[PDB]
Amino acid sequence: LPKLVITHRVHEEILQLLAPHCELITNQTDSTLTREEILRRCRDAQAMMAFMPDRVDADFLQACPELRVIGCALKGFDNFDVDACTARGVWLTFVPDLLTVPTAELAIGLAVGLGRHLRAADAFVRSGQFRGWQPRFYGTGLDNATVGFLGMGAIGLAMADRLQGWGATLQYHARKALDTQTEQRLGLRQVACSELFASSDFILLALPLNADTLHLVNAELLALVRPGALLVNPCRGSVVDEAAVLAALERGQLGGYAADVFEMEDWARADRPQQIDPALLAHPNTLFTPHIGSAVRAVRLEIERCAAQNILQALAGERPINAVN
Amino acid sequence: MLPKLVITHRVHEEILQLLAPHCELITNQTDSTLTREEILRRCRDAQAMMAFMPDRVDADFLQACPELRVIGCALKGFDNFDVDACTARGVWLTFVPDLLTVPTAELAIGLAVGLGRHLRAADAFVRSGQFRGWQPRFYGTGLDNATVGFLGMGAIGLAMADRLQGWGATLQYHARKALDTQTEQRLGLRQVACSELFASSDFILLALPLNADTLHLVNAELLALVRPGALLVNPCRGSVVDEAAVLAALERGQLGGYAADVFEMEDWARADRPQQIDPALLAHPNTLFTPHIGSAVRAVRLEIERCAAQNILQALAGERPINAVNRLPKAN
Ligand SMILES: NC(=O)c1ccc[n+]([C@@H]2O[C@H](COP(=O)([O-])OP(=O)(O)OC[C@H]3O[C@@H](n4cnc5c(N)ncnc54)[C@H](O)[C@@H]3O)[C@@H](O)[C@H]2O)c1
Ligand SMILES: NC(=O)c1ccc[n+]([C@@H]2O[C@H](COP(=O)([O-])OP(=O)(O)OC[C@H]3O[C@@H](n4cnc5c(N)ncnc54)[C@H](O)[C@@H]3O)[C@@H](O)[C@H]2O)c1
Repeated sequence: LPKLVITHRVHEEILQLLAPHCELITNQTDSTLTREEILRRCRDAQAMMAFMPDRVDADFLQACPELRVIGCALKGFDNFDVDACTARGVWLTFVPDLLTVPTAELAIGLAVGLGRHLRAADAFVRSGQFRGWQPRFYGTGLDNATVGFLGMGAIGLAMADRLQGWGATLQYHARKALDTQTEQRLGLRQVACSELFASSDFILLALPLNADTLHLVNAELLALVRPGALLVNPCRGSVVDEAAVLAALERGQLGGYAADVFEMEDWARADRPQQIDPALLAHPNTLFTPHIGSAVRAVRLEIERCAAQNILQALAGERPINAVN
Repeated sequence: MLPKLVITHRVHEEILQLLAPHCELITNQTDSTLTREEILRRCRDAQAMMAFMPDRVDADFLQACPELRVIGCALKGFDNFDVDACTARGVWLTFVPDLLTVPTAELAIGLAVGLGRHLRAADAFVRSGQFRGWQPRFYGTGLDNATVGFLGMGAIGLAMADRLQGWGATLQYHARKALDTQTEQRLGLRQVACSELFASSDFILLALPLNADTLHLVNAELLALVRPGALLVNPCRGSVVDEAAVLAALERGQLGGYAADVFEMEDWARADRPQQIDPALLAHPNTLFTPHIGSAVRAVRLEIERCAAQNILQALAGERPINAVNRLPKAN
């Protein structure tokens, strides 16, 4: 039986699916294992199921000469040397875009949770202090607010779709303009970047991490915001300068920051932060999630099934449906 | 001689200015709620009252305030105000029919997402300093492809259905009256029986007033019907659900979760009301709570106060208040 290494915990159904066809070396824990431990497991493996924290470069592959396929439970290229894969005759597969929708859902949850002070609200009830309706605990809603999107691709559109009927005025800035018919359907108006930060009550980020988008949301752009403005980051940590965000919060100019992603997980950068600043983590005007954008059971199960089906295709000798090479 | 107006809770300065020409104001410009005893004392010789969520007006209250012409409520659900007793005393009762709807609807949906996505525990984890990167954790329930069931389909029910239009869910509802076909078609709403709603829904969103028919409607029997993992969200009134039965359903792991902006302990018109939220519910991990902040948006509260102020002025000027709940004799 061909050997398969699964680097992270999967649903038992996935183990049940693969076991008849593969000898399984599994990691049914919550932990990410060391690169050394992964290399050890994969040395004589014919297949790998890889997840977001996995990094595949030329060196990794050379140390796994029997590898025929890496089935990824993901969609991004950044961690995987596609050209080195083909060069060593290894199939690299990704999943179709099942991640955008749950992320967009979470982003809007984060906007409402941040605007309505949900962390502090829930803490107040849980503590036993609630004795009835009180005239305070004020927040900001979406109705009549201006929502600005920085970027307008897959998640930008998914979020704009889900804000239809919320009574907001939608605006965006993107490197590529939307076609006129989409703009009119969604009620989106294109604005300049400086204008987006100057005039938005909510700023929802919807852009990728590039050399040119690194720290795009910096002290200069944040200095433009309306006092009390809310910033939501479901994209990548490093499109934002987290130091500058924290300073804008402590100044009281930025009203809140919600994030699913953090500068510290963007490993390619030499002087990336090693953690999230404890003072950011302690700030009251925040709401955080541990990169759970696609953390919907049905979605995660389907992603894993896709990866698993792609691995079985490659092992049976055929070209996998979601082969990227 | 200006009519005396008792205002039980703090109001914006701009509302105090609109009323001051026509009324002597007996105010409570603190953050606190006064006792029953204190409110009765201030209203003894009052012509008007602006009441808020903590207020309760029964026959006994009105008997001790015989000069009252109007009670203007800054709320929509007037379950704690005895309408018939007001009418018997020739007192107008007014409410606010629409202004609370939208921020409450926004909140209800934010609660649904927060509850389904394990936001409380997820945030706590990041704040602990222990985040290292993606983990196969916090897998939850999203709206895409879910069955969303509404119990009640009035202003808040409709505002929520509106806000879910691009979310890829299957929307169904139970109400006392069906929506017309055209509205159902436009919003993708399918009418179902109550037990059907409870048996089939991934999310159950309550949008019902508190009355004798809805009192403990969401009871043990209905909760025994839910698909294991089902999420229940209550933005309306605490006592529409039996909190004891809800906790029990969470503890056996059948109900996947309960989110609530409102609590049984607030429903004063009940003789047997719980005096607190059960510490075991408050401590349960599969929850998400907010302290009756449905309409707590400054710009909205100002308009709510204004509506109530305007109704009170209309009554005091001798006309029929536009948002009167009851009807008094008027010269034709
Ligand atoms: N948190 C999560 O779980 C999660 C889930 C899905 C995607 N994401 C992340 O979200 C990001 C965006 O994803 P997507 O699929 O929408 O990307 P996309 O490529 O579909 O769209 C990107 C958009 O950003 C715009 N853009 C690029 N550079 C810009 C710039 N300098 N200024 C303004 N706009 C610019 C583009 O024109 C485009 O409109 C990705 O980096 C992805 O990794 C995160
Ligand atoms: N959390 C908050 O701050 C907040 C804000 C506004 C309203 N509320 C509460 O929410 C309630 C609903 O508000 P609304 O504006 O939608 O009220 P509404 O009167 O506009 O609509 C209530 C709906 O429930 C239906 N209904 C009544 N009894 C029913 C039953 N037994 N079975 C099925 N359906 C029934 C009615 O047919 C009506 O469609 C209010 O009465 C109030 O108690 C809370």
